[PDB]
This record gives sequence, C-alpha cells and structure tokens, in this order.
Amino acid sequence: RTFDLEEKLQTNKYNANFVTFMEGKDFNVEYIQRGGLRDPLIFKNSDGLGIKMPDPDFTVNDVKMCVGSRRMVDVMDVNTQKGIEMTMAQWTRYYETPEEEREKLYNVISLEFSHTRLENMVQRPSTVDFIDWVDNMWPRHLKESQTESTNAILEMQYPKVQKYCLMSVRGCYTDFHVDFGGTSVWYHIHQGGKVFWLIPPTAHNLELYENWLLSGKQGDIFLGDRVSDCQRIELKQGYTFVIPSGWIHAVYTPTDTLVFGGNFLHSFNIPMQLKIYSIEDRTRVPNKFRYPFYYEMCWYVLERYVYCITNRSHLTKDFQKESLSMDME
Amino acid sequence: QVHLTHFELEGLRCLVDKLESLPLHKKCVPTGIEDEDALIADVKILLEELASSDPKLALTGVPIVQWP
Amino acid sequence: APATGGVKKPHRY
Ligand SMILES: O=C(O)CCC(=O)C(=O)O
Ligand code: NI
Repeated sequence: RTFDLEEKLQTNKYNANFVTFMEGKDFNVEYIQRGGLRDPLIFKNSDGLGIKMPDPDFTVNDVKMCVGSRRMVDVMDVNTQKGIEMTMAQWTRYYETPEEEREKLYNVISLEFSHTRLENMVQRPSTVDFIDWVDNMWPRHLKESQTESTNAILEMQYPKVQKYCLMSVRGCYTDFHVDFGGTSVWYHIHQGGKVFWLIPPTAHNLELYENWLLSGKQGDIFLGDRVSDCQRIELKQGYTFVIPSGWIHAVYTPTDTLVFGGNFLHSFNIPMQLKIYSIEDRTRVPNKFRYPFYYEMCWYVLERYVYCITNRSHLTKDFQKESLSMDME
Repeated sequence: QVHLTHFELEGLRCLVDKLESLPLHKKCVPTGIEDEDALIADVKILLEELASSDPKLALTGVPIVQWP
Repeated sequence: APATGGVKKPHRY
C-alpha cells in the first residue's frame, strides 16, 4: 500500500451526503416499491427493524463455540488484501491476542454462519425477508435441505450468503469493492465501530472502478480521490447500515469490532445487479468470490413472477409437487 | 389487472434479454425449470400486458412474489 | 481442498 490511510481518515474532502438517516418503522416494502432501494440508509437505533442480535457481550470465542473450533475460515491479510485460511480456533486465538503482540493485521469478513447454533440468534431486518431473492424465489425444499454450514460449493443447495459474522481488529482496512453479484447489504454494528467510504454507481464511476481493477494498481490509487463525490461516514455501536446494489465502498476498523450482516438480491434493481455480474465476468473474478448460482436464481425469478401473476408454472412436475407439499405445512 | 413498479418492469425486461442471449454453456438453466424457451415467451407476453401499470397503484406495501 | 462459493473479498493488490 502506497497511499496514507491516516490522511484518508482525517481530510474533509469526502463530504457528499448520500446516506439517509431513517427510523426502522419507515423501512418497509412500500418504501422499497417507491424508491427502489437506491439510497444508503442508517438506522441509529434498531427500533422497528425487526432485528435480533446476541448478548451485547458475546465474544469471538462464543462465535467459535457456535460454529465449531475446526471450521476453516477465510481470512484477509490486510496489508496485501489477499486471502488465507485458518481454523476458527486459530482465528479466536489471534483475536484474543493483545494488540501489540499481533504480528500481522488480519480481518474476517466472510464467515457465513447459517445452519449453526448462531443462525437463530441473529435475525435480519424484516423488510429484507420480504424481498430477498433467496427467501422468496429459490425452491424452498432445496433451501431447507441444506445441512452443511461451511460454504463448500458441492454441498451447497442454495445461494448461502444470507448471514455473515465479521470480526475485525483495530486497524483493519478493506479496499474499495462492490459486493458480489451486485447484492445489496445490511450491517449491524454489534460491538466496536466502522468507517466507510461510499461511492455511487454512476456509469462513469463504474467504468473507473472496472478500470482500476484491471490496472492492478489498487494499492497505489485511493479510489475516493479519483471520483467527484465520495462520502466518509462512521458507524457506531448499535447502528444498522444498508448499502444498495453496485455501491462502491471501502471500510476501516478503528477499534476491535464484531458485525453481523448479510447480502441479498431483489427485484427492484435488477439492471444494476446484472451490470455488476458482468463486471465480474470481464475482470475475471474466480468463481469462489461470486454469488453462487447467480443465473440459476435468475431463472427461478422469472418463473416465480409468471406463476404468481398468471398461475402458469414452468417448474417441472416434481418441483411443483415439492412446492405444494410445502404449502400444505 | 395488476400493477408492478417500473423498477420491476424494467428489471424483468433486462433479465429476460440477458438470459435469452446467453450461449447454452453459460445459460445455467436450473434443474427445476421445465421449458426455458416457453418461460421466456410467457415473460414477454406478460411484460406487454403490464406495461400499462399505474405507478401509484403499484405501491401496495406487499410484494407480488410471496409464498402462499 | 473443497471448492467454496460466496466468499466476500475484494481483488488482491
Ligand atoms: O468490514 C469490513 O472490513 C469489510 C466489510 C465489507 O464491505 C464486506 O464484508 O463486504
Ligand atoms: Ni462490502
């Protein structure tokens, strides 16, 4: 890394106001139908969101115990933005290490904990449940068949991207990126805090981003300096943040923090979702860092819309029977 | 007769054009789908019929796609 | 080494 991160946190140049501050009760389906979820949102308190979180004092060791000591976890080497692997037990030992004794800065942002004990301790915003393509479009019997709690692709019966735990030590940085498949995102700051840089997905910015990615020169170029309008904003303990499709962001961790969040696709910004997919195609992103079964899901979306509206099914007979049996429950 | 948002109408048109235009080895038609071509056709017809959706009547507060 | 999917990470430098 060739730019000074400490200057990026102090300057006032990132002064756009993209984020809308909202009350939980106002974040409903009608709000989504009206605005199409185009604006980033911050809920300074959880009231009215329908979220559920663990005990405020829940630790990384409690996470370990819920998901398994031997579970392999994807870790990010902050200095290089490369990825490595270690068991959750090793991750925990690192995280419990005093700050001065940590040799490297490491970050975990990709621990998907669905189908573990922890899954039920965290509930998403109700509104996301109403619109998430996974919950509303993927054949339910496949989703319910999932047994595996890691993200092993051969075991994966549906796009396993709904519930993540993020564990970040003081000084962690995640460089500019758009979330996979053009997913939208919700993040709840359980303990600690985060600083985000936000860049809107205008055609010009998305062209810059794609160019910046093909350049290979992302350690050297701070992308918020190459755009017209960027917002730096801090999230405090207890806040919830929603990031729309395609928004380009980077994240800094000022204090040891624990976040629960997830990804979702939905039906009100499909064009942007498709744009980001094909940016991934062009920049040659390994399949592992992508939304699993993207187009498969897209097919199922078409079928759901036709069916709910016209009552003509284009699912196989077996799939129709599987579905009817779920409706009988 | 029913009213989608423009967000949705524009979306599903992009979707259908995208999926139709993919070569067979990139199409990723999943296991549960019977006849993709027939599905494409029905989406096209449907989009014709809903072009005339009233924007303020589409603001129902409940999504079109819900499990029964 | 089982192949995974749905890993959240930006491009490496
Ligand atoms: O919290 C972080 O450091 C990175 C958050 C993020 O953008 C992600 O997980 O995709
Ligand atoms: Ni992100």
